[PDB]
Amino acid sequence: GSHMAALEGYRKEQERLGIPYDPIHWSTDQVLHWVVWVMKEFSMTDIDLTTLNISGRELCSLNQEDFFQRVPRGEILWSHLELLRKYVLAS
Repeated sequence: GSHMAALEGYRKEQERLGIPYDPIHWSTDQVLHWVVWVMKEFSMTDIDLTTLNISGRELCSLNQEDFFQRVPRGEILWSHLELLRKYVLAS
């Protein structure tokens, strides 16, 4: 996507905290800083946090399916996530 709304939202939250743009380098907290913050912008709220309580290498290494079983309603998350790792030239 080319939507800066979600991007500037979380990226303004990332550079201020050191949070990596690319999902694989996230630490367990930042993995869910993303899930909490980004569940906020689209008023998701009830997406499985405790099921994604892993590090970035775990998050980025699982296919959409492994996520969609843990939590199927997080399509919008991944969408912004593509845009994250795309729109930094990968951190």
